[PDB]
Amino acid sequence: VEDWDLVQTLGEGEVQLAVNRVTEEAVAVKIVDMKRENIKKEICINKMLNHENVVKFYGHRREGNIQYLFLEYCSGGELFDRIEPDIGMPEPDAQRFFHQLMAGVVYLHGIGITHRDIKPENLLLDERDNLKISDFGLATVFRYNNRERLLNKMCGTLPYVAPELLKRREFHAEPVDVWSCGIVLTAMLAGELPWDQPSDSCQEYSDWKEKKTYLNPWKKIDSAPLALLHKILVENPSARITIPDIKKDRWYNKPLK
Ligand SMILES: NC1=N/C(=C2/CCNC(=O)c3[nH]ccc32)C(=O)N1
Ligand SMILES: O=S([O-])[O-]
Repeated sequence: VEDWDLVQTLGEGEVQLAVNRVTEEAVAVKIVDMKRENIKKEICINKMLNHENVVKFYGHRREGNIQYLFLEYCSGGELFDRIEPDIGMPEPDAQRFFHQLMAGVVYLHGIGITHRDIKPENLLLDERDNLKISDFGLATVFRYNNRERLLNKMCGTLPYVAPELLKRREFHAEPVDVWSCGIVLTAMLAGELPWDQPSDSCQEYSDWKEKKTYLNPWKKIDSAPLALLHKILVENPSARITIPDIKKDRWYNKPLK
């Protein structure tokens, strides 16, 4: 509909797999029922985007109350399903996924877009296992005519969200996306999330700020990637490593099997 057949639910709004009746071409179709401004910004952001680690936008048609965004099908599914609970994945796989995730985030930030909800559910895999960032539903412009604006809206997903965003009335966009990339890396390497939220109220978060790496997420990780996580998961956003410096990090540049 209309041209394409909607053939299977990919991830409920709902994303359908759409197979072109004629050519056999597959794409994903995202269906959003405007009766059931976020969708306007999402299409608007997607039309700016062009990069091999961001999910391709093909166009949209608005057929009534129903928006249909045609988007690159990623047949590998979600990063999330390559993370084995309590285990993670092999370190070389985590590293390559991390490199590609950084290439995508560098790109977004260079065009002044912040994703604001990076997590394994939103990180999709294509046919050759290349990661693509998806879902610009919560994305927003943080730089325009070369002037940065601070963010005020609290959004994202608690386990991934940086602590300043719970504590500051306004904060810089880029360090929040960096932090969430660090939590994704932890999840890859340990197969578990370090805390429910980065709060005062949260025992495991206090444990980390006190450097108790003999405790569980951290003791599964290993000293080179763990040293990088020490630089990303810094509570103060001004002392947190930036992406140019992530690129200089020793594990980041370690050749892996
Ligand atoms: N979170 C999110 N996932 C999206 C898609 C659309 C992009 N391509 C897909 O293959 C897909 N599979 C499962 C979900 C999706 C999407 O657009 N946002
Ligand atoms: O424990 S933190 O300061 O990396």
